[PDB]
Amino acid sequence: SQIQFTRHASDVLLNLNRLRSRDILTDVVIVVSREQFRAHKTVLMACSGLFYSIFTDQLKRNLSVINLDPEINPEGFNILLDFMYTSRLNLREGNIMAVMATAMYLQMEHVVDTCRKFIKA
Amino acid sequence: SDLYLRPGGGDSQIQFTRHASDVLLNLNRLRSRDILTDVVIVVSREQFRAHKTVLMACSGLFYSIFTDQLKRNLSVINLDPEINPEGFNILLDFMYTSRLNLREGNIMAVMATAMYLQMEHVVDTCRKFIKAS
Amino acid sequence: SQIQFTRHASDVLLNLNRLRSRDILTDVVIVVSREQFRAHKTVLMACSGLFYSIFTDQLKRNLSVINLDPEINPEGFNILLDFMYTSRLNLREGNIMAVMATAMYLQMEHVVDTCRKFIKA
Amino acid sequence: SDLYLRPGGGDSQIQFTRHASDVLLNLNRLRSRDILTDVVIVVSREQFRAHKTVLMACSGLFYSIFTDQLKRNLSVINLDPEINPEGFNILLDFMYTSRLNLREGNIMAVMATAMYLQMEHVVDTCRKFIKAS
Amino acid sequence: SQIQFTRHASDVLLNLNRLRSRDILTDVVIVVSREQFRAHKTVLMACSGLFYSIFTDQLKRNLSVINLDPEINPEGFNILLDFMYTSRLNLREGNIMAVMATAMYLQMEHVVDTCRKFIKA
Amino acid sequence: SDLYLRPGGGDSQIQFTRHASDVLLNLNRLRSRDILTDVVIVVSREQFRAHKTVLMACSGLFYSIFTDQLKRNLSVINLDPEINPEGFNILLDFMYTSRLNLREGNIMAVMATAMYLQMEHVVDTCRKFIKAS
Amino acid sequence: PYFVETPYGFQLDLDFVKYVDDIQKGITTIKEMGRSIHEIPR
Amino acid sequence: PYFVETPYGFQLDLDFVKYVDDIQKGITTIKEMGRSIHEIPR
Amino acid sequence: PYFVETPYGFQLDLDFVKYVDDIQKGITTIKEMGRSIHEIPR
Amino acid sequence: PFTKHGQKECDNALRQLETVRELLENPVQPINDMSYFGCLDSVMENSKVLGEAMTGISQNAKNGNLPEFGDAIATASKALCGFTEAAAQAAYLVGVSDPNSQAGQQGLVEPTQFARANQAIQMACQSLGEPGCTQAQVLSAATIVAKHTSALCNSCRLASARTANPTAKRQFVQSAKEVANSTANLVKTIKALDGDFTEENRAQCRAATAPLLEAVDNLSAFASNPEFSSVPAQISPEGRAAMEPIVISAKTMLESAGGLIQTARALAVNPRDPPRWSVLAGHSRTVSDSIKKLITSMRDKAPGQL
Amino acid sequence: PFTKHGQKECDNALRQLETVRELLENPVQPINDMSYFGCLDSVMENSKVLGEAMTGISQNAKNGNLPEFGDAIATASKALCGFTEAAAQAAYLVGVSDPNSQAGQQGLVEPTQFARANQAIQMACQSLGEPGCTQAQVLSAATIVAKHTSALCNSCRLASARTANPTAKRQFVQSAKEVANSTANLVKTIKALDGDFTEENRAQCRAATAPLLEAVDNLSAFASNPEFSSVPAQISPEGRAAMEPIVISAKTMLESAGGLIQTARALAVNPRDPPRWSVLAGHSRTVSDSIKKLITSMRDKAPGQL
Amino acid sequence: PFTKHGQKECDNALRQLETVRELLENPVQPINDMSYFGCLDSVMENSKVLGEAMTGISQNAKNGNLPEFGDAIATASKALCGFTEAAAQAAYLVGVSDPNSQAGQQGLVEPTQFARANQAIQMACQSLGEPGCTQAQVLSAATIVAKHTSALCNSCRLASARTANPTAKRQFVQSAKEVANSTANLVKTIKALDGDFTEENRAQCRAATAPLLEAVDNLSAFASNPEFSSVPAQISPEGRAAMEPIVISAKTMLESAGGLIQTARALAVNPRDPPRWSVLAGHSRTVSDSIKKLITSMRDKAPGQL
Repeated sequence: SQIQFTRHASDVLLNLNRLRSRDILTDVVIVVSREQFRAHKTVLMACSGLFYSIFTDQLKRNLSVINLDPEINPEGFNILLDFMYTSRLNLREGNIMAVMATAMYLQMEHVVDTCRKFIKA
Repeated sequence: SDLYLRPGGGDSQIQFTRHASDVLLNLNRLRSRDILTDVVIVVSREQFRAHKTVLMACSGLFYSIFTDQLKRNLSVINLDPEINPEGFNILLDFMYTSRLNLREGNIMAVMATAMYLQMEHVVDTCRKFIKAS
Repeated sequence: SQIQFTRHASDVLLNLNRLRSRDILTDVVIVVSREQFRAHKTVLMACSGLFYSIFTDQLKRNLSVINLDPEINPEGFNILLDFMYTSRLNLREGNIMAVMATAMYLQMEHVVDTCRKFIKA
Repeated sequence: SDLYLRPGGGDSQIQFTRHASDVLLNLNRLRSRDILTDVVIVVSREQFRAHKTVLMACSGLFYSIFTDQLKRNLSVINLDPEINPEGFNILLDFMYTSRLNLREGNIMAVMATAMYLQMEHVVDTCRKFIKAS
Repeated sequence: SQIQFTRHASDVLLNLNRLRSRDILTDVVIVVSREQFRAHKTVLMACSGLFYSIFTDQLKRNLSVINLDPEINPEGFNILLDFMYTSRLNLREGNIMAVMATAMYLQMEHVVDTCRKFIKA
Repeated sequence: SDLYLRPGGGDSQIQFTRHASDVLLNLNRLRSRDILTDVVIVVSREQFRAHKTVLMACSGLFYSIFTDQLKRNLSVINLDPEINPEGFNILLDFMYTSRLNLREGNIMAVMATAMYLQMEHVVDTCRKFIKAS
Repeated sequence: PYFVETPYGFQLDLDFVKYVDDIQKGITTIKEMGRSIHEIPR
Repeated sequence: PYFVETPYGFQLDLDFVKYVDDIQKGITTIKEMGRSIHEIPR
Repeated sequence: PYFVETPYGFQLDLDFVKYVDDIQKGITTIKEMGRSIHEIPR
Repeated sequence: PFTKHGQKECDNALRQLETVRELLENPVQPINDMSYFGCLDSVMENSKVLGEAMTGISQNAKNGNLPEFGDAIATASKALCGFTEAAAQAAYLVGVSDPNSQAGQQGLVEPTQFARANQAIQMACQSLGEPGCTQAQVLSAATIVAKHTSALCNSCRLASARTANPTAKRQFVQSAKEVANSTANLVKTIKALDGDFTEENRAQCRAATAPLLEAVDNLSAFASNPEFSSVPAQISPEGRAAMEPIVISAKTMLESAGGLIQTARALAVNPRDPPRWSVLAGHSRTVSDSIKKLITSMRDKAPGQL
Repeated sequence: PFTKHGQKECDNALRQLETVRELLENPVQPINDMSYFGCLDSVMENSKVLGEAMTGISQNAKNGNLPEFGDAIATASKALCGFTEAAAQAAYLVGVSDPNSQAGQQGLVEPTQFARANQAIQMACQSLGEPGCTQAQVLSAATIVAKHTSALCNSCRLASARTANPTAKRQFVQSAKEVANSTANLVKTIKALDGDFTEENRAQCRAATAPLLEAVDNLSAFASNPEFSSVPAQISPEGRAAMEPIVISAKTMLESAGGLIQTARALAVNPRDPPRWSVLAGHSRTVSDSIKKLITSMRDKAPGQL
Repeated sequence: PFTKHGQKECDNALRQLETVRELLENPVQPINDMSYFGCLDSVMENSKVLGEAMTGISQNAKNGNLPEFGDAIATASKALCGFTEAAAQAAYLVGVSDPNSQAGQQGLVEPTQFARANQAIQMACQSLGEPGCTQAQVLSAATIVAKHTSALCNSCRLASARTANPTAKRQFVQSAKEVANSTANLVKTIKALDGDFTEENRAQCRAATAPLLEAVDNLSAFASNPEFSSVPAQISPEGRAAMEPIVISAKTMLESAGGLIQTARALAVNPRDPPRWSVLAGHSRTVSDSIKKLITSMRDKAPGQL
């Protein structure tokens, strides 16, 4: 017999969010502009194709601080980082463009297409 | 006259339902390719490489091991010798796949290792199986 | 003045029964058939003339196990052993003969005569 | 015709009232003849042989001494030097005879040794005597 | 700014009375007749001009026992000692003369004049 | 005839209101003249002679120090090095004079030393000052 | 020794009273004032 | 999930029920059953 | 400072209030604002 | 005389609250195998259950419907039990997490389920051959104890899978097969001796219970050995100070909810009592405040966060 | 205004329950000199007394008869006090029985009976020569303190029979004879000074109290010395874990029985209250359950049995 | 529906009693900076206040006047809180006074007032630039947090005056001047941006909050360092035995007074209830007895007297 724990996948992500909220084993600091963002490399690579290419690079796998491009909006990246740990993408009547632009910078094409669908209506 | 082009007002939240499953699947792909595996779990001369964050998200024991400061940055973790290697192997595969393979033979080592790793939900599932067969 | 504690004798026997029920300082095992019976040698000698003759024998005073005759009924001996510690002799419409026979085997003549009186009525 | 010969039916329990007194008297005869005396109690260079089971059935202290595993199989038990030998002698004779001999002179050592041996019923009796004389 | 704690002076005397009632750091025993009186030298010198002259004497500053004159009334001195620690002078229709006489022996002239005022009425 | 001369009957108690102030003033005169000063308080190489009984009557710390038996008959008491000498000086003068001199500069060391000496009433007064300026 | 009736049908739980009785003894009882066991000579 | 009405106007304090809700999430919610992130090859 | 009367004759036990009074002092009281003891010169 | 068959729910629920209260008095070994995050999930889920239970207690006792009142009383009881179990488990983890604390291993066996299973066959020995319980009754006398012998083999099996010594693991498997094969010899006694049972084979049916009882006695004697005895952990002074805010809020939750159910009992008998509804309102706030302080303390005191 | 002279039994009984509760908070030295088996006998006998008391509480408060209600309240109080004393004594014996525990010797003297006896003569010194308590009253002023001086010699005598140091035993006998012979000198003061007491010999009657008071002060000062100070035992972690089931069941018994007497107080004032009888029924079950768990725990946890 | 706006005083007062009860569970570090004699003065003065409060509770709830009832309930609450604080402080001093005890230093900072002040600016960051809280509201959004930034400099200043390390004292003064000068740069943002605020200078008003928030985050991170962490004292077994009589009497005072206020709540809703007045009379005696035993224990157990 093979038992399927349907709620297991959501519990792991929630516990991973508990570890980030408590700075437990956060192994990287994503610096955008002047704001600090600590997270787990494994979660960043699983969600963002950009961060996957960064930490798969052997010369950049053991980096403690990652400084993004200055044009990246900090609040837009924060909504994406919160989406990686909570499966919730919060879009406002203003930040929707900053979230859409930062999503394609992080190579998260499915989040980009979702913002393309929402900007239509 | 003129007209304004705005995507409405207020707030909105998009719920990606299968996002949690995609993260766990991608994390399992990283383990199968040995990508950023930060710890190796030795169970009776049998090694198991995985991610510390995933072990703490599923096992209450590994949470206690890596929240310990003098054991947080440990490369190797040797479990007790009374832990069955395949019993821990079934649980580790369950952590990354949400699949618990139980038979009438391995359920002894699975539940015994489940309560050792402090996985109450798995222990209650194994107890339900035994109380039904 | 000499104060007479009337309830003292019953309290000692009750406490001696508490020690047997908890296997506290039980220094002999009376094996009848295939059943084990642990008790105190001092209580056995005080009540049974047979056990008195056994443990007064210098070559049998320090025996840990005492195997009775196979013809002795285990349930009949149990009622006698319980009587030694509780002053209560339980007789049924069946075991009365096994208690009477085991009593005279243990050389407890007063218990034998009591069973002789009860079998009359 | 025929007829059946049975001693009735049901159950019955015979209560030997003076059985407890006969056991204590026989136990005292064993002590006077030094039969299976398994311990000797030394009270200020004065020895007293008795039965461990009887000491535990009467004294809460001797119960604590022989229920102690590393003191259970002890041949000699040396009490505290502040214990009066005759005060303990009156109590030991009381354990086997249910007789407590109290005078206006020895009642000091009797009650003091009674509470040392943890015999609350004897302590309350001595306190009743003093509160009456 | 200079803050005036009005209740401070009464709290120090009350605490000094707590120390005397508990024999805490009582450094002298004032023996009158056959009665013992333990107190603090600093409180005795502050209130009594006699005790001030005694402990200011270099050859009598480190004396543990001070034996007063036998003619001094012990109960009269007790009322004065209690007054030093409680600011309360208890006068009866009898002990008023013993308090007045012991006060002038202790060189407490203000307490003497108070007794002179009370004996008038 | 005759007549009797008695100062009435019953009891009477005379309350010297300013007696407590006169005792504290006389005690302060003894300290200024170094009369029976039984202890010297060192605060960062700065000495302060006073009376032990007065220190215990005002400071809960000095009460704990001299009620300690192995520290009761101590001639010198060295406070912690983090204690400001003038902050303790303002408090010591307050113990003998009931005067607390507070400014916007010294109130830091006064309240910090007040809670070190366990003087809750002084701490609450300094907290009232800061919550008003 | 198990339950007693209060007003309005409620009870007082005396199960501890019966629990002590089961410990003290545990159907007809018969008394015998005669000597029960042999007497040991001095 | 905050207060419920009992007879005579009194309340039952359910502030802990709302305190748990603020932890679980914290206006329109939109579901998306499509894949959220890129899939990693084996 | 000992007992106060509630409806239906019951009391409120204030023996602790009187117990504190016995500690603070313990019949006519007389005040004297004059100096009590000698003043020590500097 | 009424509401008598609705009070039992209140009486039994309070007893269950008295029992879980025993977990909070001195945690020295874990209550279960819950992760610390699992304790947060358990506390938050039981709070969702307790909320619906309290609303059911008030609305039922307001206007009859005593069966639903008994369900809400039992629901509130089990929800508070889950509160205490997760709070005691979390409080233990916070205590041992201190670097100056010790660990307390749990016993390899529980000498309580084996004691009740021993009485299941001890009191059944004389209950099948004395003037009290005669023949015929084999459907009940055998099944009520066969469930315990099968649970004996299950509990003894998992007990071997946790011990490190193969000497014990071999003995546990041996002792489990002794109770099993002795019952297997009793299967033949149940196969026959149905109607033809006038001492036709009852001498052999008891002959199969003799190795069934002496092997259970042998297994129970082995359950009280070294290593199997549980060891309490040594919580450091700082570990005791960190776990108490979770323990105190959990103790206050039980004592406040017990008075709520006690007040709900009086209001279930007669709801027309404004003072009693005021006391329930007062207990409902102290219950909610205790839960909020309990969840907040468990969140702040994670063994990882400072 | 009624039932006022029946409430005092309830008020005083609860205070006695608050006092014995102090024994269970931290047993570190024995409450008395009871054998462990004597604790079983005391608990079982007090349960027989408490049962009859509770039935008397309900049946009295049902229909007046307040004097019998006060007797049942006082009887239930003293029965619960015997429960707590035997439970605390047994809990201590279980704690020290652990091989990794320590022993705690009790004080050779009790500096409380000597303190009350000191005030019996201290407050009697000025009460025989001041404008408040005059002459004549010698039947009461002498007998109420002579009982304490005789009890002083009795307590000081048995205190010598327990100390090992003959230096103290000689001093106890000496101090006991000082209080006795000083009172013997006061016997002559009572022999005379009956009617001819206008300062005819009162100067010598007080002259006999001066060595009577200073010898009592000398005896009280010697009671607070080394060795005489009690030492608490060091209960091991396993010893603390074994004694708690007896302590917890004893704490629950007192807190549940206190609410029963408190509910019985309200029902004694007015029995027509079905909700109040329901609360009493709920407390009666928690009381019975606590006693059953207490007796069962004391039986299983004998210092001899495993 | 009535008495709803008078129950809040009873509900909030009991919560305050539950909070001070947390001080008595395990004193290991002092509650405040009170002298032992100051604890006697505080207990005796609060007893004078509690007496007048209880008389006000009864006489108000007797005949309406619910506003005065709420004042007496709140007065009795704060008086009992002063009882517990002085009792816990005295109990600690008695414990550490034992020659075989240890000392427990209190934390140099309190990481709770800085946490609430952090949320005063954290929740105010997005509350000044999102579709929820717009412009205009600068009188409230600035003053409610400026009081906390000024209290931040006050708390950080006195925290430096207690540390021995000048490295921390220099950093505390530096961190206090960082929050001050960053707010000083915000003074210019309040000087302007009043009516001409259509993004005319709001980009610079937030530019002054950026060093105001990151310096507060820097100060809060430094508050959780070594030395600053409080250390619990090690109370000896004899020290624990001496402090418990003060702790037990303090625990009994709170639990008895809580039931008094709880009974006073029911009598405030409806005073015509003789059984309820009897329960209040019973709690009033247990309260008075607990206070008398508390004051007597604190007087006898002075750290100086034997």
